[PDB]
Amino acid sequence: IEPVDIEQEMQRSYIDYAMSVIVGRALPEVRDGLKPVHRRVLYAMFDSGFRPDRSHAKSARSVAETMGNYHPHGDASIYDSLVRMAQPWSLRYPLVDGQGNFGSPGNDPPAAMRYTEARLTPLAMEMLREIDEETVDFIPNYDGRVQEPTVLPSRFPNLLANGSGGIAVGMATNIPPHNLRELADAVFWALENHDADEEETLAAVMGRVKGPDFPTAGLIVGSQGTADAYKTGRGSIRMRGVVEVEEDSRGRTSLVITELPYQVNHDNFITSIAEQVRDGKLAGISNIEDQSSDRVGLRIVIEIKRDAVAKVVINNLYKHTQLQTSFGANMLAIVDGVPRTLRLDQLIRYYVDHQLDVIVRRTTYRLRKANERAHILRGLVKALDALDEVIALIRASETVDIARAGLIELLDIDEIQAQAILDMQLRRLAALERQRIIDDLAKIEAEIADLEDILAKPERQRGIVRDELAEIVDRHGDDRRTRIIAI
Amino acid sequence: IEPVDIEQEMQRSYIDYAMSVIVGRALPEVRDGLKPVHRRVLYAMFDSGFRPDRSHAKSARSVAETMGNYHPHGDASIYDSLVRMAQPWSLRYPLVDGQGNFGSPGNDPPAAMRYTEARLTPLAMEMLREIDEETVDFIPNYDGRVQEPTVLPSRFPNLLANGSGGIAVGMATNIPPHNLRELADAVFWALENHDADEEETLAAVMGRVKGPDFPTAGLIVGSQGTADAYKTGRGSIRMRGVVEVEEDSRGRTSLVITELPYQVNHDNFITSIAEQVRDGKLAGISNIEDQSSDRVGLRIVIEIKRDAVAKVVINNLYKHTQLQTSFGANMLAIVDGVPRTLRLDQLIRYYVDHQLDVIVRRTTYRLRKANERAHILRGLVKALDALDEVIALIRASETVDIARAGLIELLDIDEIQAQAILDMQLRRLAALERQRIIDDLAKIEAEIADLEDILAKPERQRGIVRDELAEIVDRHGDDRRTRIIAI
Amino acid sequence: NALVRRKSGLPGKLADCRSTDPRKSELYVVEGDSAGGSAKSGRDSMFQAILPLRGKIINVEKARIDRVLKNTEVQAIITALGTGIHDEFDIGKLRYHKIVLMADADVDGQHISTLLLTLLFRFMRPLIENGHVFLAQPPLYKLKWQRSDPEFAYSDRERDGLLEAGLKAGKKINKEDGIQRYKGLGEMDAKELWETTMDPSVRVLRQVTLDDAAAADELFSILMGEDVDARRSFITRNAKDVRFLDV
Amino acid sequence: ALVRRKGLPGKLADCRSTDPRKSELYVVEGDSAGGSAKSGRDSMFQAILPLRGKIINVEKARIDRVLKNTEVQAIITALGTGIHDEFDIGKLRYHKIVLMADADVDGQHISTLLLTLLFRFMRPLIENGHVFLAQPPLYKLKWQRSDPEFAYSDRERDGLLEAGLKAGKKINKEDGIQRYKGLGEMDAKELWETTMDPSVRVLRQVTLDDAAAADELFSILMGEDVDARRSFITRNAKDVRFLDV
DNA sequence: TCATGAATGACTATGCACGT
DNA sequence: ACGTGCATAGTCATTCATGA
Ligand SMILES: COc1c(N2CCN[C@@H](C)C2)c(F)cc2c(=O)c(C(=O)O)cn(C3CC3)c12
Ligand SMILES: COc1c(N2CCN[C@@H](C)C2)c(F)cc2c(=O)c(C(=O)O)cn(C3CC3)c12
Ligand SMILES: [Mg+2]
Ligand SMILES: [Mg+2]
Ligand SMILES: [Mg+2]
Ligand SMILES: [Mg+2]
Repeated sequence: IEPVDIEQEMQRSYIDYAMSVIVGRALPEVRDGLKPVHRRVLYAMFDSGFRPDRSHAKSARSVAETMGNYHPHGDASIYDSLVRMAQPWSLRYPLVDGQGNFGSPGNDPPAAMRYTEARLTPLAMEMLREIDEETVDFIPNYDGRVQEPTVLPSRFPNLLANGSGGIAVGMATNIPPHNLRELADAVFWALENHDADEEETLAAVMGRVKGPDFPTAGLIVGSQGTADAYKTGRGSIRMRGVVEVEEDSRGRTSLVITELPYQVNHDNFITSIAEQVRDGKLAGISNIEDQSSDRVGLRIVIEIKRDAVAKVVINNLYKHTQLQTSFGANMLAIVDGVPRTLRLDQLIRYYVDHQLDVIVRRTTYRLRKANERAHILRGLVKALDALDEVIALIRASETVDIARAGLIELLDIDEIQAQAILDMQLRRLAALERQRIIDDLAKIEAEIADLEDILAKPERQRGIVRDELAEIVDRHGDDRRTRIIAI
Repeated sequence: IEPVDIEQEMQRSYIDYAMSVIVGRALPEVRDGLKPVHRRVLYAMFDSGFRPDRSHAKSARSVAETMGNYHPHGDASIYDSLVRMAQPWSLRYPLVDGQGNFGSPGNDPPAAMRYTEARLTPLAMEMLREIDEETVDFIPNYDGRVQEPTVLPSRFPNLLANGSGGIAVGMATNIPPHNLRELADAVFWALENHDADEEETLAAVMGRVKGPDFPTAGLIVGSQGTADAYKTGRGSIRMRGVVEVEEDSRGRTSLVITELPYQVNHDNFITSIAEQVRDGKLAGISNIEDQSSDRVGLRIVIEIKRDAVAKVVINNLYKHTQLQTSFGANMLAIVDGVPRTLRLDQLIRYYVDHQLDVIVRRTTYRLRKANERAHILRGLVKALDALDEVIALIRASETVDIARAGLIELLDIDEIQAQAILDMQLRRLAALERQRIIDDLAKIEAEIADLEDILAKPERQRGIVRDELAEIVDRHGDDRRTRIIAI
Repeated sequence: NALVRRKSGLPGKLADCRSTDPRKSELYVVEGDSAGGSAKSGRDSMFQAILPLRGKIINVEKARIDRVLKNTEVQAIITALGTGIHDEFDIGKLRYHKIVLMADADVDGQHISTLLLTLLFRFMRPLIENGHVFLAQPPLYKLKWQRSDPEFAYSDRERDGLLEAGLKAGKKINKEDGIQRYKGLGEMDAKELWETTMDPSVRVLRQVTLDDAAAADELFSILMGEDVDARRSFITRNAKDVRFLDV
Repeated sequence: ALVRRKGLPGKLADCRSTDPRKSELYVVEGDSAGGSAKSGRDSMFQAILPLRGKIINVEKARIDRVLKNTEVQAIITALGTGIHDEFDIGKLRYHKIVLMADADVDGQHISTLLLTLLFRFMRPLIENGHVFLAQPPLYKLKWQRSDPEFAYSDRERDGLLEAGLKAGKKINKEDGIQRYKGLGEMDAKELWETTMDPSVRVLRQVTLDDAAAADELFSILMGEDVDARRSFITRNAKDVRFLDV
């Protein structure tokens, strides 16, 4: 039996846990803004074909596929993570298209795994765009049976768009969501002004990213906290819901709350008001009625007493309830396997860097593949030019190997090309098909020239990111929800 | 608002429930002895490739696949059914190869879905043997997206081998498990004596199927209950565990129980004795100690007092505990969509009928496919004899449609055959490759004649069932576990 | 007559309505937590209350009364309806003049219906006699036209009809997404439940009628009673002709 | 000698031997693993106490709240000893307390939480060497013809693989080397032959050298002061690999 | 003290028929 | 009254950091 000192054991074990949680659980990768469970769920669904071009698959199948191949953990919490990515009040840009009961902004829990179906959303398809073209590093999974992606292509700035919240060890993150169109402008500027220093870039990006854009709409009051978050990586952003005073016919004024700040539970909010009126600490309130429905959305009516001023009661609500509540921004993300607090210019730049990497890698892959097919096509054209001879040779061969070896000698060909000639069907010996082979060679050589040009010119590479991203924003971009007002 | 009478509603609704439960939930199909959940789990795993020729897949994947395609119910109870099919103390011949904690004969529950892995067993592979050769009717699943089997080929008498227990509406089933080798003899006799009437057949089969063979070993006392079950479809079979008296150095005696009757919970058994001794019901017992382990199996030690007779205490245990307990046999199974209580000869005969059906259908499928291959091969041979003309024709054709249409006219060939010529690779134009087409045609035509011969001879059909089954029994058959003794 | 609704002495599972008038109030008795959750969201909280029932309801025909009253789900129903049971039944205290039973269209939903109807007929019969008991008919299909509004069907026939009509009208459906098939209330979201089972202008309700009380008493006892033989012979006798009850 | 249950935790699968000197308590992570352990154990000398979920941090949590924790009560009750000043090693019901957790990080974390409980409430158990750590297997080599071998590290896996191939043995490339991702994946037999069979199990005895140094380390890592913990990790995680070099 | 969100599932109650 | 097996998931307690 081996002896071990408690200090050695404690230090090693706790550090090992802290580091894995930090790097591989709680905190987002800066490039795609994803935690491991997110990335693995999305890739599982992707690989399984659970895409928008097909009907929703049972969500159990997505969980089981994630669990069985990539994520060595429990089915319950994985389903929780999948569900959350499908809720429009949780994600500013949902990555999962859920079908069924996925819960509500209140205390209504999601339906169990058995009852729900799910597939990837079109934007999530942009997270995974061309992942099969060697655009990102893959590593073996938890048992080496299969490969999984270290990061997704993420063809839109997902970290900033959907934000992230995570409790790790020794640190935690809290990045708010943002409006995709605003982020795009920031990226477009970063691409155009690729040489600009950090000071200029921070100024430019802050001008275009006006502030967080929460899926729950609501209000942002003030600008200091937003500025702090972008300049420091830390900042307190004041949020508010929307209140509309209505005057009855009997002279009964009531407050109608139609929006709440980000991550405020509707039922807990109503309960909080009720309990503070039970306990009389919100006098002036006469009656609380939840007139919410699936058709009018959030609608909490707060009738106030006649000897009460509406503005006084609203301020009392701001003070003593989450009708006004602050978002504690802490822009923490994993950069190259290291946790880092980032300025807004750093977040954009690191994302742009990732996009350029993706495009260069994609281009390299396409260029390699283009060369291979061109290589084979060159073989075919040689066969067509001497078609009479090709056939006669193959005929006299005792095996296919004698036939091949001859083709090498006849047309001065590789083993790969000769094999391709051998695999050729009689179908392609028709006139238009022979011509199609010719034109195909011409096409690829043209594509190869394009591809080579891209790799040699950073200008085009940046242009590709811009144009492709722009296309995505035009199709999937939406209006701002959170309104920004001054003090 | 439409009015509906309570009597109409009650009758219609309850009958609908009773009938589907009877035919489509609780009771086994006579041909494969499977309930819908069993059949759908096994086919899901089969179709998923979770076979013994590959490593165990996570059991969550089997559950999710069953849920998503075939069994529109909860993951929990589906996992329970899968787990049961993997327990050696539940099934006489397990259909699922489980990896991990699948529970115990006691109150130790199986591990959760996340922890366990599973695949099909070799015998389960015989349940599904050649299911892809139109050997069984398929129907659309619960949403018509995919097909599922109505019944499995079941190339061994699974109903009798593994038995079945089920609570339906208005009725219930309780078929005990049996020894595969004994069942095989019964089938072999049924095949040889295919004209024997029910009276003779029952006598023969009862002579070969000596009685149920439980996975938990133990004892069967008497022969009447067994005889009743086989002649009536109802019978009470007295079971016993095995007790071995041990003496001590002091000279104290102790009873060692190493086996219990079928479906007796080990922990409940121990608790029952404990609760009866301390209560003052089974005097003569001094001490109860469970010396069981994974290495010695069941081992319950019952130390008895000095003024106590071993057999007296053993008889008292037989009387007041499940050390002796009866199996209430009720041979209920679904026959052609109808619940029926069956004699043993009926169970064998209905199974043999199913096997003959499978073999004839398989033969039919192979015969059809053989003809198709022969049909195309004949087309190719025609092309080779006029190969110079065929190639010249395709070359001189502006399109492939012109080439095809020409081939039909040139060689007097079908469009399917002509399409095959077009799809032919230049590889197949080599000398030896031309020869293989010829020989393959000769090869297939021999196979077609064999297949036609099988269909024309019921003798061969029966012989195939015999030979194929014999091979299975030689490979997967085992010794009898439950010992049969007289009064 | 008016009664207080719970807002921050009634079942915890009950999502009560706001209207204090039983004449205008409705109680949706729903199968399953999921469906009950969706109903709670898609309902009109003004006039519609939701009481989700979990699992198969206890058979009051077989179980003794003391055991039935100890059952949490039965207690929830009795408490929510406000009326007593048996001799202590007082229709004046009925908290909802519409008691809609909503179960899955599948076979197990039918079973839960018979168990609820057995509870109602044995403990609170006047609710049936006075037409306060209804059955919601859930949708079976949702046709998702490419350009047009989606249509719901409550039978295979209606599906075929709406499919034929739409196609004839020049509308088109995808062969992938296409026609969604509901296998239970739990698969539906809030909107879908509203637009097929809870919207009073579109919902398909059936009012439970009681003609022959003595005949009903006998049928209930045969189907739901302790006598297995009687039930077995009844099913084998009448299942053959279940299709032809309304021909 | 002390009575075994046949006034203790319901989750406890006690041993049969009434001698604490001969008895062992396996504190196991998870119901599944605990279930398999209960079956694969030697019921004569080995008892099983499955713990469910992350153990409460006694360094952070208030004392009264810790005593309300069901899992902590189970440990304190099963060990028989009191806590703090009311600690009496004479009532120790098992002279071997084996902590058995998954080889993964969450198992490591649960270890630190248990060791924190033990060091703060029942320190003499550590000082007198009654606390041990079971090292679970990571790999199971499934040779085609030969008996299966277990490995407790990537290195040992490579070694046993190399040795076997050199010896003429062969493995399937499908089934091949089974990798354990937790105790919950193992059956009774596997647990016995790797963590509970006393002739093959790999236990580590927790020793306590500098009590004052340990006291500080526990407070830094497990205490409420985040900053101290944050700076400690950033300071020492860089060199965690080289602690035993 | 509470919310956040990924991490570490056993227990609870009915139907249904039948035999001790 | 209990076992059987296929059907009809929410609740319960911790780690961890941060701000009310
Ligand atoms: C909520 O209802 C259930 C209950 N209970 C919980 C306590 N109240 C009783 C009425 C129902 C249960 F104790 C087990 C299950 C299950 O085991 C289960 C399963 O999927 O296996 C499903 N359900 C619910 C109704 C479908 C169950
Ligand atoms: C048994 O431990 C758990 C508990 N509880 C149950 C009551 N005692 C506490 C100690 C743990 C829980 F309240 C939720 C979960 C879960 O939600 C859960 C999951 O997978 O989502 C897993 N586990 C167990 C330890 C892994 C949970
Ligand atoms: Mg959980
Ligand atoms: Mg269950
Ligand atoms: Mg249902
Ligand atoms: Mg683990």
